[PDB]
Amino acid sequence: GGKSSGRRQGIKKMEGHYVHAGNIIATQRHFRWHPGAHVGVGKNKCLYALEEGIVRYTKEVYVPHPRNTEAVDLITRLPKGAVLYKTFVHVVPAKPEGTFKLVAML
Amino acid sequence: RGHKGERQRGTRPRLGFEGGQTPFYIRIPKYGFNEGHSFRRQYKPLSLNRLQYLIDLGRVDPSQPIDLTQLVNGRGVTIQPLKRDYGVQLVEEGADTFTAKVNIEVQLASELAIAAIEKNGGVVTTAFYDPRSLDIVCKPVPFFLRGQPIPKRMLPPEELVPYYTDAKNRGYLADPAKFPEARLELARKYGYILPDITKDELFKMLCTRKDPRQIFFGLAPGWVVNMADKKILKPTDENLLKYYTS
Amino acid sequence: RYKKKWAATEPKFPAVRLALQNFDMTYSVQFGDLWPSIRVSLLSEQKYGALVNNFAAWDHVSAKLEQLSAKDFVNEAISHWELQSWACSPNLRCFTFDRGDISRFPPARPGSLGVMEYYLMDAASLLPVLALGLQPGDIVLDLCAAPGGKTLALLQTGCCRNLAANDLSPSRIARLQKILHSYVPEEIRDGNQVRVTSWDGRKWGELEGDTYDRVLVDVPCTTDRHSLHEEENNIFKRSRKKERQILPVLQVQLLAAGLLATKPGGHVVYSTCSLSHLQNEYVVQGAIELLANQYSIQVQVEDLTHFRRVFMDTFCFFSSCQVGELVIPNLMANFGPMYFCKMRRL
RNA sequence: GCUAAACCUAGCCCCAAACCCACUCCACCUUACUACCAGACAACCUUAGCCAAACCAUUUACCCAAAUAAAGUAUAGGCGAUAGAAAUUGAAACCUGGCGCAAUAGAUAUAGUACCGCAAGGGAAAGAUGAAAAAUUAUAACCAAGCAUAAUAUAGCAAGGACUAACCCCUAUACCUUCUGCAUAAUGAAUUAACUAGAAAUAACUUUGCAAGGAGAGCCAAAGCUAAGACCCCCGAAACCAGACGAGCUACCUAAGAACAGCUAAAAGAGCACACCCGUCUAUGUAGCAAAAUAGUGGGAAGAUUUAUAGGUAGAGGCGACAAACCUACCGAGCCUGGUGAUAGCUGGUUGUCCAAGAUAGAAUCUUAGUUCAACUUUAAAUUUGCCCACAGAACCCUCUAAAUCCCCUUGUAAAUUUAACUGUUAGUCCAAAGAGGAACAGCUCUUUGGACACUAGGAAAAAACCUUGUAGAGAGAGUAAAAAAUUUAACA
RNA sequence: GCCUGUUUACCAAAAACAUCACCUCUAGCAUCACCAGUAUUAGAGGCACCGCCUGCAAUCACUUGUUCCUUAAAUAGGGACCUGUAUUGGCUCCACGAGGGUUCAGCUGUCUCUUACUUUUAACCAGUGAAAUUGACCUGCCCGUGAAGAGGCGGGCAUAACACAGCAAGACGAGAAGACCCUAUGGAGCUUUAAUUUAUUAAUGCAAACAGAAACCUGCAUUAAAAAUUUCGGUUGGGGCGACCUCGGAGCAGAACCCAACCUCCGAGCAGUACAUGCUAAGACUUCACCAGUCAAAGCGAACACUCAAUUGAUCCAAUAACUUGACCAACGGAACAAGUUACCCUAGGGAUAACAGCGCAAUCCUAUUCUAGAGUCCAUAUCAACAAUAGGGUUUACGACCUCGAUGUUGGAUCAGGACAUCCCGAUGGUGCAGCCGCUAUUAAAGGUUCGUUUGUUCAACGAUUAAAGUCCUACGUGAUCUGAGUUCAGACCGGAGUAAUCCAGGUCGGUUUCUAUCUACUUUCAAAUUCCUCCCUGUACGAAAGGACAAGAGAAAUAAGG
Ligand SMILES: C[S@@+](CC[C@H](N)C(=O)[O-])C[C@H]1O[C@@H](n2cnc3c(N)ncnc32)[C@H](O)[C@@H]1O
Ligand SMILES: [K+]
Ligand SMILES: [K+]
Ligand SMILES: [K+]
Ligand SMILES: [K+]
Ligand SMILES: [K+]
Ligand SMILES: [K+]
Ligand SMILES: [Mg+2]
Ligand SMILES: [Mg+2]
Ligand SMILES: [Mg+2]
Ligand SMILES: [Mg+2]
Ligand SMILES: [Mg+2]
Ligand SMILES: [Mg+2]
Ligand SMILES: [Mg+2]
Ligand SMILES: [Mg+2]
Ligand SMILES: [Mg+2]
Ligand SMILES: [Mg+2]
Ligand SMILES: [Mg+2]
Ligand SMILES: [Mg+2]
Ligand SMILES: [Mg+2]
Ligand SMILES: [Mg+2]
Ligand SMILES: [Mg+2]
Ligand SMILES: [Mg+2]
Ligand SMILES: [Mg+2]
Ligand SMILES: [Mg+2]
Ligand SMILES: [Mg+2]
Ligand SMILES: [Mg+2]
Ligand SMILES: [Mg+2]
Ligand SMILES: [Mg+2]
Ligand SMILES: [Mg+2]
Ligand SMILES: [Mg+2]
Ligand SMILES: [Mg+2]
Ligand SMILES: [Mg+2]
Ligand SMILES: [Mg+2]
Ligand SMILES: [Mg+2]
Ligand SMILES: [Mg+2]
Ligand SMILES: [Mg+2]
Ligand SMILES: [Mg+2]
Ligand SMILES: [Mg+2]
Ligand SMILES: [Mg+2]
Ligand SMILES: [Mg+2]
Ligand SMILES: [Mg+2]
Ligand SMILES: [Mg+2]
Ligand SMILES: [Mg+2]
Ligand SMILES: [Mg+2]
Ligand SMILES: [Mg+2]
Ligand SMILES: [Mg+2]
Ligand SMILES: [Mg+2]
Ligand SMILES: [Mg+2]
Ligand SMILES: [Mg+2]
Ligand SMILES: [Mg+2]
Ligand SMILES: [Mg+2]
Ligand SMILES: [Mg+2]
Ligand SMILES: [Mg+2]
Ligand SMILES: [Mg+2]
Ligand SMILES: [Mg+2]
Ligand SMILES: [Mg+2]
Ligand SMILES: [Mg+2]
Ligand SMILES: [Mg+2]
Repeated sequence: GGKSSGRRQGIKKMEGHYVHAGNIIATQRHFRWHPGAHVGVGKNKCLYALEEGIVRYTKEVYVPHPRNTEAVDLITRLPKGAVLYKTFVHVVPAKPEGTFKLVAML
Repeated sequence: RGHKGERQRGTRPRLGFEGGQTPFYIRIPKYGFNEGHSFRRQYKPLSLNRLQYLIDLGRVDPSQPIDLTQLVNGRGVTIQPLKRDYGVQLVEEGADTFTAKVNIEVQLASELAIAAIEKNGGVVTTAFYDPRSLDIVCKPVPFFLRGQPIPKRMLPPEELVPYYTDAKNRGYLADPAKFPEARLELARKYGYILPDITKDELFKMLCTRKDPRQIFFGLAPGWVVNMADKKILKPTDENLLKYYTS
Repeated sequence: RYKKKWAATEPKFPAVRLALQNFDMTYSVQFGDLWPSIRVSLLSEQKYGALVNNFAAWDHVSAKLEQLSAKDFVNEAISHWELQSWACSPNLRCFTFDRGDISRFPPARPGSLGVMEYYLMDAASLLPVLALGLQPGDIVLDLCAAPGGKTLALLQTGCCRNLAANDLSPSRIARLQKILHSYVPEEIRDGNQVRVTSWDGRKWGELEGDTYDRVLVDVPCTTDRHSLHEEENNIFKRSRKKERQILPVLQVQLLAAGLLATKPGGHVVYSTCSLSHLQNEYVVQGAIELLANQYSIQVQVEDLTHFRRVFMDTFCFFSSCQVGELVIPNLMANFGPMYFCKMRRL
């Protein structure tokens, strides 16, 4: 067998691209890119922007959740002083939540 | 024509064929989108903007009762009884700018359109026309050239009886005693002072309403119009009178 | 260009007929007058033994089976150890019917614990587990453990703290996981006690040397019971003729790897569901010579004559086997065919 | 200047109108066209199939008695290709015509004749003076191929540049079609003349009329509606079905006949051997004498023989000493007519001028000789970004730690996207590079990037793929690009 | 094969068919066949007369090996022996046959080796006067090149024009879209346990209708019979007894995406936990189309977008009150339901595509050097040679599918050959484990030559006798418009094998149509130098211990070749 085509998975929004709420940022088989600020992750590790703004990619310290046993057992065997890093994709909000407007003069 | 194949030889397959795979339209499941489409009732909408436009240009005279004949004669509507039309429906478009006192009879009417007419002192009544009588009403002249006696319009179907027996819809088969109560509710709901049309001079004209079995005004069913001699023939057979009056 | 106009074409035989013809020639000389008796039992449906699930309500199941006149041959055999005078793996309860009885056990019903009350399996397949002489606190390695005919029996004993169940075919492995899940409660399988993997058994001779004390090796072989009845994935079809030719070679290699995996002083039992002596004794002799010549490893084969006499009442044994013990099917006792040989490493 | 070439009528086609012919004498259902004896003889019975459904098996339009409209609506349908009403509505109507043909046209027609076939059946060709032929002193010139007038002189796709001059010099690999690519030794064409192949208006577009209305009833309408213009080929199967016609050849049978010297033998499916029949071997012949023969040599030659005559069995069949033989010179299913312009994803062809834009991602498919969609390409229209690209930015288990992409403001530039309407191409090649399969072979196979080629020219000898170079004309001007292989080797204490 | 007889009219006359004889099967009877008959008869078949034969498996036949006879020589013909298989079945015998093999003597131009003559044809004079064919030609050779075989392109050479008569190397010559493989959702025949049917026919049953029981008829059923309709999925595979078709991951594809096989590897057609695995809704992804597929804020309602790479099937239709459910439709974008065979084949095409050939390539094959280990008593190098290396050749076996599918079947022989030298013989010359003769090896040499026979279709080979030698190749595996048609190849048949059958066969056996009038190129007396063996002489000389035994020169004789 092995006639399967590619899944067309990768980066949908590069650095500096303007995105809207719900736009898919990246599709990946495994956690190559991790969700950052205002970025959600679906069942299939699909990264989608939770807010409208600009996409940024940074390197951040990876602190796994204590419940995730497999990742916790990995940082506990690291030499003292070593710190893990991973790539995170963030969305910097562009518009504010709202504005206060005059509606009447009572 | 290209090089060879079915293109140059003119043996192209039928439209929709996709070379062997299941066609796009075939693989879509069937749904009742158009089931019974030829039996659904259609009503040409008549906006108050359209009605007011006709009145201001003299195409429809408000001094006389307005029925489907006058709207067609004024080229306000184009009814197609062969296209499953059942009359006109009065819609609420342009109710704010409508200002005229008329006596118009429409097969269907919205609650707001009824309120708008009665606010200005008009009278609105809804009556049913069967497809056979509908063509006679729209084009009386072609019907009078067939030499046939005028038939009485049939009663509305069982499904439409509740609509025309309710005073809220101003049905022509409704109890006249419930009209005053229904008219006042619209005045209270939409906040307008209901005028007393009895004191008006046009009160007699507004009350002019045709019988449920009648087609035109003052033309009893069974009469034969002779347009060549400008004469009307009225049968005197007792059985014929009983047939055209019941 | 292919030629489709051959003068003579070999007639198409069913895979069942192909298996029957090959068995008829080979096994007639090997068994002599016993082959016709064996052949009918092979063609008839084998009797199914009901292996009580110890994790479930074993006592209540035993009472239920006694109503169906089922008799625990294992319990009877245990009392026969002193009567005739390593012992055998304890904590196994399998109920069968009388000799010549055709009654079939009803399908198993899950108990209040949510696990199946008992497992239906060939009674001749339980003997290698019993002959293994399992003891508590040991580490048991099983090669070709899937689908779990013998794999489930090991957990019922409760003598294995760590288990390594490896089968090359993932499809068979997937069946093993469901069987363990349905029968064995998740708490035992929760930890590293049961390790189910899908790799070549030849790797176990190098990756884990001397790790396990008890190793059970059931190499793949021409299954006489399955070949004569099943029509799917039969080894005797023309496409799989190549696999049958190289089948004895794999039997020698997989057994040798398991022998390297066991610790010296441990016990290794070689099991095979076939009547062909070229794949039962020659493979055993092949592995013994292979270790000495290549890795200089010596093993000793224990005598199963004492084990043979205990189950003579409920099983039919062939008394012309050089090293291993062969259980031949019979009309009265339809269990089999099964060949198991026990060797210890020194 | 010969052969020829021209020369307009005969007549026909489509409508309208109107409902048509059929006893001079004689003969004509028997072997028709035959004056003249005992008979019994009776007509009536669903069409099918091709074809479409990309096979095929249910199914698949065929005037059925009023145009239009309702309406391609209700319904029918492997609910699929396709089939398809009714109620109801109501139409004018003046034969004496032609933006029909003019001898390869128009009916086949000068004629259903000549001719062909046993029969059914098929089926032509052509004529041309003048008012006068009772003017032949006639109806003068020029015009296709073919010839003649008038054979030929080194050398070559027969020509071009030229030149004082035909050749000599220089340059030049016929045309069409089919393929990645044909001078190709791949297809077709001897040549001349005539004939011979793109039919349809749903949508959209363009140009008028009118306009919230349009239209000479019906229909459509949230700027539409009416009208016009403008897009959709030719030839060819093997087959299938229906109804007829054929056993004068042949296969077998029936009726009543005929033939078989001589010799040897015996009352012989005997021998030798004529007539006769048959056709073993060889040669000639191979468009022949002959669509099966000639010469010699052979088999049988009183029999299961040969043969004349009349009759019979007819295609879903006959008949057969079974050879798949024979059934009117192509019988694994005769011929003819009709369905029929059967169908063909296959082959071939597809006719005036000029200009412009214009090539290689794929998916599905009883599909890889095709088609549909996308990509690409074209026109029209709308709109605003398009391309190039500065940092920054895009993963770990993985150091072939690769070449390089994606994103991308400036900037250089002028395109790009969306809308409308459809066609067409996708059986590709070779070179460079990375990597697979084969053998670290192939003008080998299979992907990726890029170029070239199917677009011109120059140079590598000739040269589709290498190098130089493109946007088009004239010049008897000029400057340049790529562009010419190197190499000759052994004394010795 | 009993015999006479019969058959493919126009490629097969036979071993095939028929045939008396024998065997099997069916039928108890009238008024167009059988039959104006009646079990000693009629019909449907098999085998091919006659004669002979056991076990209760023998004998035989077939088969595997061995030997003998014939021939100078025997893959042939005849007989015997050994092994295995097979059995109702098998083995002999007359006669006969245009059947197929072997042979005796004889016969003969069949041949060694042709020759002469006549006749027809032929050529010329006179008369009459075709056909296939034809893009245009003002139509050369060599080498190279090219869609891979050039009269037309490149470079050289040759070259006044011109008819007639011959010739058959070329014009991939002409003649029937040739045969041969492949293709088509193109046909047809035939067979059947392909699919779909019983209308039709026949036999029963019931209803009907009757008598009083029955039959005929009609309707509806069930059995068969005999027919009818239609189809023969693709992918890959020269020596097989098949694999494969959908979905997912890893390598190629190293870094956004995408990216193929005959590829390189492993799988998937589930299970488990939930039971709000509820209801709705911005904005996006999308397996390069579509169909499908994936994520998802907020909100409502509750709690306090399940795990898993794949784990899946559209429409119609059926079921259902409804909600919902239904195909290893796995050929997995799925036709509601259809298999073989054709060499009796047909049509439309295909050099996209096979075999032969040409061409590419050099794994294989072949050859010479380099290396010096090792054989050769000693000794690498008189010879021979390992592991390898370096080049050349295009003769085999393969690989590629580029040219030819709108008339070359291939093999071999006959005829006539041109060419290469990597030389079998003749010539010249080094070395030698060369005394001389014989030999071995190497350089040089293509002027000349290189046999006749038996079985075999043979090429080749075996052995028969010879020769100074009986060379290796190429040339469209030369030459078939010069010939042959034996093997293979179309229709017949048989033996053996496969298949239910039709029918098939890399096997054996028998038979089986080989067209052409020369338009063009080329050519049609190379005006004339010959090679070889044997014998003799030198000479029984040199050489050698003898056995043996030569050079060069000269002579004679003979043979072929060339020319008379
Ligand atoms: C005959 S079954 C034995 C089943 C099991 N041992 C029992 O008795 O119940 C043999 C199994 O060995 C597995 N197998 C085959 N080859 C293997 C290999 N190379 N390494 C490990 N297992 C293998 C196959 O999947 C097969 O199911
Ligand atoms: K096709
Ligand atoms: K004959
Ligand atoms: K004969
Ligand atoms: K020639
Ligand atoms: K399919
Ligand atoms: K030819
Ligand atoms: Mg992949
Ligand atoms: Mg064409
Ligand atoms: Mg008379
Ligand atoms: Mg008379
Ligand atoms: Mg069709
Ligand atoms: Mg077909
Ligand atoms: Mg004419
Ligand atoms: Mg002329
Ligand atoms: Mg020149
Ligand atoms: Mg017929
Ligand atoms: Mg006759
Ligand atoms: Mg006589
Ligand atoms: Mg005779
Ligand atoms: Mg005869
Ligand atoms: Mg003969
Ligand atoms: Mg004759
Ligand atoms: Mg005779
Ligand atoms: Mg007759
Ligand atoms: Mg006959
Ligand atoms: Mg026959
Ligand atoms: Mg035949
Ligand atoms: Mg004929
Ligand atoms: Mg056609
Ligand atoms: Mg242009
Ligand atoms: Mg399909
Ligand atoms: Mg005979
Ligand atoms: Mg006799
Ligand atoms: Mg013949
Ligand atoms: Mg003959
Ligand atoms: Mg016979
Ligand atoms: Mg005879
Ligand atoms: Mg002789
Ligand atoms: Mg003459
Ligand atoms: Mg001619
Ligand atoms: Mg010349
Ligand atoms: Mg050449
Ligand atoms: Mg040249
Ligand atoms: Mg000549
Ligand atoms: Mg000649
Ligand atoms: Mg196809
Ligand atoms: Mg039909
Ligand atoms: Mg997409
Ligand atoms: Mg598919
Ligand atoms: Mg798919
Ligand atoms: Mg044959
Ligand atoms: Mg030499
Ligand atoms: Mg040849
Ligand atoms: Mg030849
Ligand atoms: Mg020739
Ligand atoms: Mg022959
Ligand atoms: Mg022969
Ligand atoms: Mg001479």
